[PDB]
Amino acid sequence: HSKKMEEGITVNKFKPKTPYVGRCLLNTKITGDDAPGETWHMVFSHEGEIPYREGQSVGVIPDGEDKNGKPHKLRLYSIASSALGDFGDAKSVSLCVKRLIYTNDAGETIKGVCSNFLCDLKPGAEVKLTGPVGKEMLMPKDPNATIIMLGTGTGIAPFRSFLWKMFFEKHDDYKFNGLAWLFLGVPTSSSLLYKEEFEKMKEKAPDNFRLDFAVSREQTNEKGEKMYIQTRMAQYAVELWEMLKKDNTYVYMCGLKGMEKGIDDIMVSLAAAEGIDWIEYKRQLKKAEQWNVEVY
Ligand SMILES: Cc1cc2nc3c(=O)[nH]c(=O)nc-3n(C[C@H](O)[C@H](O)[C@H](O)COP(=O)(O)OP(=O)(O)OC[C@H]3O[C@@H](n4cnc5c(N)ncnc54)[C@H](O)[C@@H]3O)c2cc1C
Ligand SMILES: Nc1ncnc2c1ncn2[C@@H]1O[C@H](COP(=O)(O)O)[C@@H](O)[C@H]1OP(=O)(O)O
Repeated sequence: HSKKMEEGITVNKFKPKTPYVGRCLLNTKITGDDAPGETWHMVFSHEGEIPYREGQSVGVIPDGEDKNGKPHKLRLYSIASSALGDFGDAKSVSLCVKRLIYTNDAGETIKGVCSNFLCDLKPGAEVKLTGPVGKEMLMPKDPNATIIMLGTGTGIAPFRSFLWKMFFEKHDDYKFNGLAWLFLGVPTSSSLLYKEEFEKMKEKAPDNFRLDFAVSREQTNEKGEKMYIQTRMAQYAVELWEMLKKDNTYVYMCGLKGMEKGIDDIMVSLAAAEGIDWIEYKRQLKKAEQWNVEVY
């Protein structure tokens, strides 16, 4: 029945009342000092106890108590590593995390709880994890699919997961031969997450992988508009629209809630030109498992 790799997935092997306790192996800042905000890539040991698949998330329970002396609520993070992991042994899990800093009502600076807990982690520290969680972002079973990936910021995470599996790994029962097209919206060049990895992939499979960046604060279109992901998509409108009409095309979107509207804004217009109501067409795609969304 499913078009996605849903068979034999694990879900919530570990729960908040009984998390798995893993350890921090590495924690590196992957954005430049220039960047507006910090994003870190961190890898934890799970010794094979968390049997996740590409596209799933884990929950993290930050250490400490809430204001009622209870344990903090879990926060969800998409896994940024493939099932084998960054070390190829299936015993680690990686996260891509933005440090959340804001000012409250009184002008006071407030640090987000889990994000600052995670970005401050030192190798050797323990971390409580739950999950795995999710079925929405699982990859398509079809190894010849056209997979379009639209992410903003940390929303690159699940796509890194997919792409490692597709392009950096050898699998007995899976060999990707379709077309993968990643669009990634970030603010600055010092914020182009995992670009070096994607450039290696592109070199390996030039015919199977397309890559486009939308560097919001550095790029403008012709009208001098800010290069958001939707802005960059428009430049390929005809192409993308054609792709959307095929049954073997799967769209995945991950990142800021905001991107979702912007993209709908472009599609409404593209479709209307062909006499199609985007709202119904999108509903049909969602039902056919071709339009997959995880924004937050
Ligand atoms: C499915 C899923 C996957 C996700 N994947 C990831 C991922 O891979 N990487 C990642 O970094 N995050 C991801 N997130 C977000 C993550 O779950 C946390 O929400 C994020 O790290 C912030 O949590 P925190 O505990 O640091 O902040 P909290 O202490 O929970 O602070 C959050 C609160 O900050 C406030 N806030 C935020 N900005 C402002 C502002 N400008 N002004 C006033 N208040 C503000 C709001 O009250 C908000 O609810 C994901 C979320 C979901 C649901
Ligand atoms: N509504 C939106 N639609 C598309 N991209 C967005 C939207 N809001 C913010 N962005 C961009 O998403 C990226 C988020 O990455 P990061 O977490 O590193 O900041 C940035 O380039 C940010 O642009 P900007 O901040 O210049 O408005």
